[PDB]
Amino acid sequence: GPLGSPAATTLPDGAAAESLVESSEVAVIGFFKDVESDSAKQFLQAAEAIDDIPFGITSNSDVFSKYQLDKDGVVLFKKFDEGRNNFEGEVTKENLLDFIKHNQLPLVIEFTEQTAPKIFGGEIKTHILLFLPKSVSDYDGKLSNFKTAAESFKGKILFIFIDSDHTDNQRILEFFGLKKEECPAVRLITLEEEMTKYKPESEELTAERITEFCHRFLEGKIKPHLMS
Repeated sequence: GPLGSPAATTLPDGAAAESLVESSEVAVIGFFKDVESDSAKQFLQAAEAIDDIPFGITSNSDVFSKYQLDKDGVVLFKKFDEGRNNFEGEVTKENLLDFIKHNQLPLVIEFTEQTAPKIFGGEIKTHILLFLPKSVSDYDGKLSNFKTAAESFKGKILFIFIDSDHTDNQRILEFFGLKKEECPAVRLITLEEEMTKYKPESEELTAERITEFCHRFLEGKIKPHLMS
């Protein structure tokens, strides 16, 4: 019965490393000298618990040199964005699963049929939504600005963008109770103790608008919900 293989892929060389990657858009590798330690085992049980993103491991000296390292440590590989995210230090199955799932996705994500489910999850997090009309033409510019702002608040909030989709996004508009007056705007969403949405108001500048919203929130401001 040709079937059944470890969720974690260990490559004693770079060549084997790239192989596992090509077999998966995004993958995370961990450097462990003595996998015999209870830590290493915990990391394994975790990688298996979640098959969302394949995990790999390495302990060869040749590998560390390639990445300019001389000590253990795990790092996540991604197509875009950072590409590599070295874990702080604490090796935990639960804490690792979160970092992986939270790092498995880009700093920003466009609203789409696939994004709908990807959002429902996250597990209590703060993310802002930006409504963009066409999006085309300003992709490079907007992206460059988004990344900058995202990196500044990386690990605290994720900036998402929504495509006007005046056609397929019809249902979405209904939920927000918006019609004809369906013009560009910025909306922020929070997650922790409840599911509350934030609607825009004043008109400033692209980044200044989004960055201004976050600041207000972290400034210990009041809850949005509606207008008083």
